[PDB]
Amino acid sequence: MKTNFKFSNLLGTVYCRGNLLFSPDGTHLFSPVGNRVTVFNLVENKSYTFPFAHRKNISRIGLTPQGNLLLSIDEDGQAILTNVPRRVVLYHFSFKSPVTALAFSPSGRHFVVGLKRKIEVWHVPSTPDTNEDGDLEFAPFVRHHTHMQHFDDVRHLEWSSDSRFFLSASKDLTARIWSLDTEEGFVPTVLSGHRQGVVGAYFSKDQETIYTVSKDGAVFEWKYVAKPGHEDMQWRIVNKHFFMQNAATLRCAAYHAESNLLVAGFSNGIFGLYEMPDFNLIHTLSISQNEIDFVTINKSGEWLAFGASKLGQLLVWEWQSESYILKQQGHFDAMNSLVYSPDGQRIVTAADDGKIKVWDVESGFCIVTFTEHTSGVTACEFAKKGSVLFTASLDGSVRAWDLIRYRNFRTFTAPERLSFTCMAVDPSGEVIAAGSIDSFDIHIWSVQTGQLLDRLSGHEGPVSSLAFAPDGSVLVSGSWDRTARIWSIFSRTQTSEPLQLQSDVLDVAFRPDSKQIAISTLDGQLTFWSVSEAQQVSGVDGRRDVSGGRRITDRRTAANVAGTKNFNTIRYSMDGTCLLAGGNSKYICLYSTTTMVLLKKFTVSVNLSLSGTQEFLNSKLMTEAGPVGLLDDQGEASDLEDRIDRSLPGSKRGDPGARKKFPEVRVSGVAFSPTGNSFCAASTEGLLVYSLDNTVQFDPFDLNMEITPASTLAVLEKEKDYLKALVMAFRLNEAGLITRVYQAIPYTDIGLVVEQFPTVYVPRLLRFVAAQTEQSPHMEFCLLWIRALIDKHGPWLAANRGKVDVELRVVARAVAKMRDEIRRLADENVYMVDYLLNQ
Amino acid sequence: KPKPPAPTLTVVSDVATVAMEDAQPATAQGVAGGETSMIAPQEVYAPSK
Amino acid sequence: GSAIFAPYRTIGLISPTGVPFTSIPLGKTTFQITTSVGRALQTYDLKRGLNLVFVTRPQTPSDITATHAWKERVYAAFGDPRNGEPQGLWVFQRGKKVAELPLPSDLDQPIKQILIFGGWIVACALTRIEVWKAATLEHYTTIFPAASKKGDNELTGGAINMPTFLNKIFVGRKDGWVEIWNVSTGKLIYTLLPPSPDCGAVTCLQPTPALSLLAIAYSGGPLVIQNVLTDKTVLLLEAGTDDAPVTSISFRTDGLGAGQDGRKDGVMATATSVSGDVTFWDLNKGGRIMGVLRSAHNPPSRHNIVRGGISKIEFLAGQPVIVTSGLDNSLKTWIFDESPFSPVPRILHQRSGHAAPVRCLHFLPSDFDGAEGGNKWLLSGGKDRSLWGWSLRRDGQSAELSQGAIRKKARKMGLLAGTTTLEDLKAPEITCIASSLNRDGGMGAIPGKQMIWDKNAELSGNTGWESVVTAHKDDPYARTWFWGRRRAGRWAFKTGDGEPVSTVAISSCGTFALVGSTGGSIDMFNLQSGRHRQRFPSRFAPGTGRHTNAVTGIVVDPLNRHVVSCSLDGKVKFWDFITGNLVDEIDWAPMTKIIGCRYHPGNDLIAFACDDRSIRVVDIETKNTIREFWGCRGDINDFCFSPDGRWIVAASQDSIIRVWDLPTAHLIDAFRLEQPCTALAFSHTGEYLAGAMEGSLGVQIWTNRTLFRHVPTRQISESMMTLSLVPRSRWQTLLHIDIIKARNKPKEPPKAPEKAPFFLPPVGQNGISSLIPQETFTSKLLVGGAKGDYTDFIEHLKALPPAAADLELRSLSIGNGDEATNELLHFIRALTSRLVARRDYELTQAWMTVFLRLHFDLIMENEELLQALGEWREHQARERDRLSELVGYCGGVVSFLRSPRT
Amino acid sequence: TVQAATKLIEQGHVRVGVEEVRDPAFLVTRNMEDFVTWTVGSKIKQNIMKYRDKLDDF
Amino acid sequence: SVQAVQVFGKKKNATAVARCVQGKGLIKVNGKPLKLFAPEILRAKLYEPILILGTDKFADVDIRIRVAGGGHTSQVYAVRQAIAKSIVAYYAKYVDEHSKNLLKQELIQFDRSLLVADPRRCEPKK
RNA sequence: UUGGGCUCUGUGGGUGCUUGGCCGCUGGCCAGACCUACUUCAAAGCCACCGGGGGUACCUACCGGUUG
Repeated sequence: MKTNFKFSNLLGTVYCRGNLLFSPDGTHLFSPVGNRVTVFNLVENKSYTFPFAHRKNISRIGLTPQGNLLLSIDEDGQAILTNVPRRVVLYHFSFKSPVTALAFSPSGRHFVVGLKRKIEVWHVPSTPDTNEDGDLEFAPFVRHHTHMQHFDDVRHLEWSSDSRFFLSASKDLTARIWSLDTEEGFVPTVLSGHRQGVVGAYFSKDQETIYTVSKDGAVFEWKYVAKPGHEDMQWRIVNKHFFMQNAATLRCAAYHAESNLLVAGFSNGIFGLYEMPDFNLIHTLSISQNEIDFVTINKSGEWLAFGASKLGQLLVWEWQSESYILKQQGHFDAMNSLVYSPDGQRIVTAADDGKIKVWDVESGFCIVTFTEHTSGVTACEFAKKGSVLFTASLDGSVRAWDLIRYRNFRTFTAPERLSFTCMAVDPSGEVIAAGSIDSFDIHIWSVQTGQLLDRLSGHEGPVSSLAFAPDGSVLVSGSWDRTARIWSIFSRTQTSEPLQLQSDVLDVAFRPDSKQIAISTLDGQLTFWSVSEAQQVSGVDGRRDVSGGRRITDRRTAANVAGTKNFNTIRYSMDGTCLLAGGNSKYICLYSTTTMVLLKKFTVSVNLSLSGTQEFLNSKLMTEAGPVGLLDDQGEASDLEDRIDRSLPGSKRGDPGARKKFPEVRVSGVAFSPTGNSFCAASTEGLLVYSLDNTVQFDPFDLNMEITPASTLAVLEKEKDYLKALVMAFRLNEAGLITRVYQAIPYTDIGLVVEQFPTVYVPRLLRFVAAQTEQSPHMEFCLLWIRALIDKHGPWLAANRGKVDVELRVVARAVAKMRDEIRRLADENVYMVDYLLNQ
Repeated sequence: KPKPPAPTLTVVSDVATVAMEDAQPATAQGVAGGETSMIAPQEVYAPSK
Repeated sequence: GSAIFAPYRTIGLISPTGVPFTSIPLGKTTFQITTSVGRALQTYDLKRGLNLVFVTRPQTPSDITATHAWKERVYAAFGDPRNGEPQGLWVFQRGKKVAELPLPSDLDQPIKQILIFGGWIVACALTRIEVWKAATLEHYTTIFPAASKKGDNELTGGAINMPTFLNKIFVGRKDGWVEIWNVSTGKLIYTLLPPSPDCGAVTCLQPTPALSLLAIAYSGGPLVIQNVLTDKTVLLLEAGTDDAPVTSISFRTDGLGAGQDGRKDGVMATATSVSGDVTFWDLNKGGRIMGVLRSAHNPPSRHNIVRGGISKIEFLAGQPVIVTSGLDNSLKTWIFDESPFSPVPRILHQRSGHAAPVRCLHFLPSDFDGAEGGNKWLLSGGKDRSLWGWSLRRDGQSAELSQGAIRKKARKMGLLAGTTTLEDLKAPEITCIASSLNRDGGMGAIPGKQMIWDKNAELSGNTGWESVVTAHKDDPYARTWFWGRRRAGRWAFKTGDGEPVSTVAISSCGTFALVGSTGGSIDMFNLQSGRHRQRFPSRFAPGTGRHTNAVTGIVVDPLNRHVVSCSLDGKVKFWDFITGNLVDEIDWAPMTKIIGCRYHPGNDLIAFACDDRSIRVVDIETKNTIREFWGCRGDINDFCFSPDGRWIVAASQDSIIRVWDLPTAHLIDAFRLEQPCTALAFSHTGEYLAGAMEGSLGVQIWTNRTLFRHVPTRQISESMMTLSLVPRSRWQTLLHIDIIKARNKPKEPPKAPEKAPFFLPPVGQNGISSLIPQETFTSKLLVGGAKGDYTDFIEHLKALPPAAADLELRSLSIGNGDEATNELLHFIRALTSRLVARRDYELTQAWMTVFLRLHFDLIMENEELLQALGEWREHQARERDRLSELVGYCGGVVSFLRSPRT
Repeated sequence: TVQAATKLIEQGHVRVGVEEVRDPAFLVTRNMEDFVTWTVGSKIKQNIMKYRDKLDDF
Repeated sequence: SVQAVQVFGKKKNATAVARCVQGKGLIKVNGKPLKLFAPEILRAKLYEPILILGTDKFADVDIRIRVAGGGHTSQVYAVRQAIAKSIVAYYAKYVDEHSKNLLKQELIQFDRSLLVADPRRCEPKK
């Protein structure tokens, strides 16, 4: 197919070590993940992700209160700024320090930033968006003032409301007031008196009093009055009080000045909020067992945003309604596996932490959590209905959920207690195939009754990965006994055919045309077989085609290094012509199934917290104490809860201590999508959802020389030869033009043009009508289209049935959306109104 | 080896699938989504001796 | 100017002018070496390597003649007023202008040098010195030296300052004289003459570390150093020839380094500009010579294309480093050691660029989406025969590519002092390059060192082999290049014919590299092994597709299915690769003559530049021409597609760039350049465009203002039931708004105190939310119902948020029982109106269901609404019948198609 | 000797299951002692096959 | 230095060690040549890898082969196997790996046994 | 191609997107300068990781008392 997959959106991880933001419009939420920033539009449920990707993880996110501009800064101080409404990246710029503090003035003319001690204020750059005849400058920032009046970490800064003074809350129990420009009746001044360093300091609305809130939970209100001896006045404290949190510190502090109310989150994972100037406790509640890393507030002041670092645990809390706005939970140990749904709407993930969760593709959310398993959860799968889901997890239970009533309407377990590493289901929705790692036998249970059916056996080792051929004729096993094994079950003999390989198996796949199997073994090569005539027909040795390495404490050269040279998981294209294949590496590879050559190679992550994202480390990282990314930096922590190391000596797998500084990047799963056009990869960067990029690329199908957009419009308008115009439009293959003509033609000539249309073009046509039926609101018209289409070309469509497989599936989901979208309401309304009409 | 299966009971309600989900400003589910009761007609009633 | 690209940077250049560079010490540690690009100034730290510290914005409209560095600021005098160009003097600091200066109006002299001291700044133009008060930046006065001869009056040499004198500057004449000027009252106070007046013109002068002791350098050959208050000669040196005048000197200020034991002091360095060799004297006994750094820069030559000649030399103060720059785009730094005494220093930094204009340019393809993007490595093949991996990111990670120890092989030959030159010892000037980086494994590709250009596989096949092929000028070998090791590689193929290589392209898989001869042979090598896979043709009719003319413009279809060959004369032949045979030829022989091809992957697109000044684009999948562009008035110099396929860009010999929107087949952009562009290129992100001009060395780089801001230009030049745009989400939560509130309640309740603080402070916009937009929706509906057009109230109902919408709908009523008063009935009439208008069926049914759910009892209690209800019911019956019939029909037959065989 | 064993598994010739292992405290439970074996491209494994004379170059 | 590839092939009880190094081009068995070692009909089964591969491949290397164990036809299938896995391994280790993968495609697509001693053990119908 | 080669050993850039050196920083300094003044009022609480079983006279922590 058309294989040019630019990077569409991040997904499924939801908050990283970072700082939350609101659009000043008050609706959209900016939040950092890894090294990209996703936006959640809240009003319409939507999310996306920008096209940049820093190297190290995000550390600061500041906005231009106009709304259009964004500056995000990484650890070690690399910085990127983007224009938001046109999502492009503008500039790259290097602070010489690892940034900690950041705020833009509400006037939107300068910003202040707090590096490890130094304080800075730079201008804002004149954007090509903002000047009419404008250009990218070279040096886009100009540096206004620096300040070295200060003795420790500078941990928060905040502008005034008149954009003339700003407050600097330090880490050395001090705060300082600073002039934007040289005022007359003024001295830049200090404020001292706390007991453990201040986290926040802000102006009042009427900028006379200022608050500070200091780390042991002590809030001080200061006024600029005379000394107690009465020209002479002095910044002193009018009064003070303390949050009565018994047994922690607060880490996070914020406060709306317009509505005079303050919020503070503490290390025990409770937060509270207060009507400030009178100091009454509005209320308080515990969100999360770990702690709060960052709190920030609505521009209007209705909403509160909490980011909890150590988990996903974003939550946005409406306070005056005492209600959640959302409570999301990105995963917190890695993701063993995933699938799409035969809906195509949404994807389901299964982590090794214990929760499984259903993400929606649009709107970036885990719609549902289930936490019925007590252990790490490996593989996940779907029966062809797409309403039953099967998980298999280390606790020894295959749980079988229903997803339209949300309950585990079975569980399964082997007699002697086993631990399923791998599984799948028959596509019947009637039989479950599981494979352990303790006992090599491969069990099969009946769905419809649950009691065990058959322990298949034959295997000289544990059985490594399993799948049913999508028709349901064949179960396929691969085991580490060098061997792959065709189990034909539902035949009356339940026969077995061996297949000798070269080494251990790792992952299996089928073709939707159920004749072909693709098995990915341990040397790394793929071997491609035809099922019936069990003969190998193709093979690809892709070791150098996947090696990317050089982790921390990986003392082989990145080339030589063992164990990053095999595909942990392959998967087939929905059109049935291209493998996708990713695993313990840096790269995802994309292979041609027949020509056997490499289509494409993607890198999974540009990040540098992770280890294996660059195939050469560097000298000036290496110190005479080994690599610098091995120092147990735990001692320099301020919190005891951060000084402890409740680790375990030597557990690769699930160990709660979570030492988890500098981990690997394993492409633990990949999956295409049942509408084609897009796939995804489960990585420890979260989950990445790639799609094709059509609209950003002009692609002529089989063009001529006389077919311009204007030519199409002319023959559309003057000549009105609608069939000819349409076939030219598709031939040109551009979205806006095809949209235009499709909207233009009359809904009476529709039968004429479709009856005279060419069937080579007809599938691409079907797809386009699907996209229109979904997202454009001209529903009835699009339905007349799809009616005439199938009514004209039934037997050709039924004749092929497979060459259009994605087009079929997308039109079916489209009319399903319409179906469940409207006709339920229509019938329900007419029934109700008929009843009340009939009294 | 994990453990022998100890039997565990867990109660479900009469309220809907939206009550099962987590917290977010919209339900993803459709409009016929929401009026299903998370339990079955069997659960609310079956005739019996 | 351009309607698309803005000149973003003249990248690839460090010192192309004869301009004296400038260096201000800082700290106790750091130095700023600052030279002029030729349009803007640039500054370079010394301790942090030589990494580019500053560039200057905005550029000046002229060439920059003069620059100097003071406290932090840089003074830049630009402009040659004798020929048209306006001039001036600016002050930058951190690369942005902080000041301009008032100039004398009557200043028709280009301005040679600037000099800053006391509190005054000094401008030496051509014959006339202007001065400013630097404290207020004001023009103070203007000085004029006088002479009997229009020769003799010319201010050459220069004007410096005595270290400890008071407000005196020292000027030299075209005549051999030096004139001391008290600049305070603007008064010539002394004049000095040289011994043996056969010495003609003072060339350069500089104050020594000694007291009151100056070095004047005559064109006539003697240097001399003098007590500038006793006017007695202190040392005299026959130090230049009449052919080779000393033109810049610098003294070492260290304390040690003379007397053949390194311990004593008094070392000085002298430089010409007719050679590139610098010379070191030891002053001590009578001023003996001590050595020659032979050919620090490239030796200058008038017959040769290779630029040379040395601009200025500074011994930086206190330290034995000594910075040199020349003409040939090179800034090097040298240092003496100690414990071996060194007559001549060794090099301890260097930064270079080309010595000629950039002949070919080529962006490197994507490091897949990783750290590069596509836009980090711009590869430049340069007419001084080199090849440069340019960074665009960090302009100190740009590195020349080594051909092996070329400098050593020279210096063990004799090419340095005075049988060829260094650029002759390199590999010949580069015709066209082509690359891939599927398999260039970075540095440790083939461990151990591997031979160069010579004409084992477990280890390569683990890491990575050669990756950038290059065809040179007239050598029938085609070279390879490692890119991971920045170095030349080990394969250098012939042609098979023996004729000179014309072009070369490379696989997608990076394995194959096909060379294209001017005889017509088209050969294929497997790069990793240095071997010879397929000849074209091997051995329509097989064994015969042989190109008569030169073969220029091959490219691989990215599946390794077809190769596509472009003859010079005539035809394009698609070959079946794996066979090695002609599959399909297409012929434009009797009218055209194709010069080159550019290929777009992902869209199966080829573009051909052909000699009738035309560009023919053919979609290779369908083998028939799709476009032919007609814009050129000069011979096409270069041309390349933008990776969207939306533009194809070209610059002919007519010094004009044109850009066609490809799918619209139109002329979008066109502009004129000061020099015709000789090599364009396009980065793989659509962001940057690269170009190289003719005569200036170093490239221009443009950005894409179309990508950044919407540019509405398209100027071809010459010189039925719909729904509404509501978030379906928004009405979905409106439909279900009870239970979503129930679930968005937390399971645990918040811990309110006992004394709940009553009257929570006001929030949102005026006590209500921020999402309800601002201008009695009762008044809205009632006025629509007094009228007929409900549309204002209706679009307002669209304009509600869900909770406000639900609240508004629950707050409806009958009221007074009069017909015009009931929100309920008029709402029903509104919904009927929307239905017959056939506009918002979705929102209609939505509001219908919810309203019925929350008003059922009252509307059962009344009937005066129920008649309009029945009317609505009829319309609903018709519409739902038609629509549900359609949708159920369709979905069912689609199910039957997906699963027929039951 | 278990010293030299530490040296081997630090260079990384020693696989478990299907992964390589660097952490020299990977506590081998009794179900995994039967599996922990040599890695794919190992000069060690090829040395063994050299001594016992089956040295498959494929 | 002097290139060496040493390969195995196997069948029920034959064992076929074969060494493949640079040479003139001869092909030998125990110390006798190829067209002679056989039950004189099966020499096509011996020839098959050279005839799939084209001899212009084979004119680089020299192939000693030893054999023992088992009956004639066992030995014969062993020798064809060691021939093939030989020449593909030498292409793997001393010329371009792309020519390896193309050669492996030609071989495997003809038959599987020519690279893999896919043996016969016992598993009937249970 | 009018010496060749191995091996070792230094220096310099690179191996991550280019905004200066320093200081008491809205300024100055890079040759530095002035060097000790000024003061109304100590403090809010909690927690704060040593391997298991075991003894406990003395020390300690706590808890409850007793005289002075």
